[PDB]
Amino acid sequence: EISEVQLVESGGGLVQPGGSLRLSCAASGFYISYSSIHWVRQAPGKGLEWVASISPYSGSTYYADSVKGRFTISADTSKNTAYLQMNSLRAEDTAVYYCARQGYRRRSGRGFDYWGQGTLVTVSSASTKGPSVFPLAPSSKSTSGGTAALGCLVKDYFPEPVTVSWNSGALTSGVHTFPAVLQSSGLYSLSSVVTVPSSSLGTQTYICNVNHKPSNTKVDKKVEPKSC
Amino acid sequence: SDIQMTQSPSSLSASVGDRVTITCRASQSVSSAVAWYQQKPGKAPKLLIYSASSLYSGVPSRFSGSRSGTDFTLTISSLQPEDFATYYCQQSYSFPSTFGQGTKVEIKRTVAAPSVFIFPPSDEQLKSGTASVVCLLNNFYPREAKVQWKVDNALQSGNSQESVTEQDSKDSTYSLSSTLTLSKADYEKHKVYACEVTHQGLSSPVTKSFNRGEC
RNA sequence: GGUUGAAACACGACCUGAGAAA
Repeated sequence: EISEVQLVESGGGLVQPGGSLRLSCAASGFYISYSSIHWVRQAPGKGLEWVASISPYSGSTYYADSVKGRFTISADTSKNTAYLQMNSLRAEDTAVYYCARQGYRRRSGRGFDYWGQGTLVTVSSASTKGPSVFPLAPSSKSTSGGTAALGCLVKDYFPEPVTVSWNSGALTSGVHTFPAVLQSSGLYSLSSVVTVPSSSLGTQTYICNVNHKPSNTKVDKKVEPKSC
Repeated sequence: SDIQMTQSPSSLSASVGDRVTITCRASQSVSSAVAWYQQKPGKAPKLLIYSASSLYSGVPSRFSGSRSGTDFTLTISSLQPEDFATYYCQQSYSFPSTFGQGTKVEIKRTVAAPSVFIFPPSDEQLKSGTASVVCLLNNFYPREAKVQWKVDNALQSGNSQESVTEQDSKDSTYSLSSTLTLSKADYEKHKVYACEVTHQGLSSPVTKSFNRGEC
């Protein structure tokens, strides 16, 4: 097989203020002992902020002032995994956290050449809530730009994220899944829509597949024209 | 006094095939220890350039970087439609590492008028006491658009929210949703619900409407 | 400042130069 460089993160999620969390960054395709590993985070609507790093051979560690004394970076070479242990969490620590490999000096200088997928840490006292899913019904009488449109409204969920597919992933053309919006209740909502041929309504079935892992919610909703 | 990286412009909009440049000035010397990244929203950044002017293996050759003193430049020689992203510079001359504030790159294209659809709330949702009315504006350009809600011909205020997709990776368009939230009691009190859309692709504003309970 | 040891420190080899905290 081809060996691919990969960083797989885990351990993020919802945590109460003042609480603790440990993030993991499991590496494959290279031995972490011989690389510097970094953590970088991105708060909602903000840029990238460097958080911490650990050096090869020495295991020397470095921290941003914003986390010094509260966060600890480490590496277990016997598991090829790096960690970010976070204590005394504040709302300001809410962010997507990424682990990154600093590349090999002669090939990449100090650039970070591979990154984990990100894990979302939400510092809040609010409770997990699964969404309700409602149809956005289409009509052969409601055509614009040469198509009909239908969709699913995903409402009152917490924390992020939710994902939506259509017909178990078989329908992707014309699908638009909008970014989540925070409502005044403190819960999120989003819609997912698709444009389809008007001739197809009644000949074709459209099911939206909604996933909200924090609540273990998996919901399929059939969307059909109303009998009217 | 941490080293600051000052990026410019804050955003830019350029057409496919255009030459685009983005700059980043370090507040003091960082030697050549500057990297450039491309980031799609909510995704990991991708390394483009390292040590100010070296192209990371596998990155397309339209990307390049250069240094003049404390000023660093990223150039895209011929913009491609998937190149929309926020681009960041980073210094790793000393700890702590610092990043520029990002430059948002949008793909400029011709005007495209939106297709408009209105959706009444479902009977299922009404049973729980709230009504959501949805207006969809599909596959339009540029991003700027106005959505006005009217209930029995009365302009609505303060009770709607909008969300927009990122640009289509093939033809560079956006889509937009506007959701009007009403109590069930307020929804049942009125008959005509309308979404009015103004956008430079449309000669005249487009209104989509329905009558509550009337199919 | 640059090359280089899987290597910013620690543990090593070098180049430019009066000196790489230049």
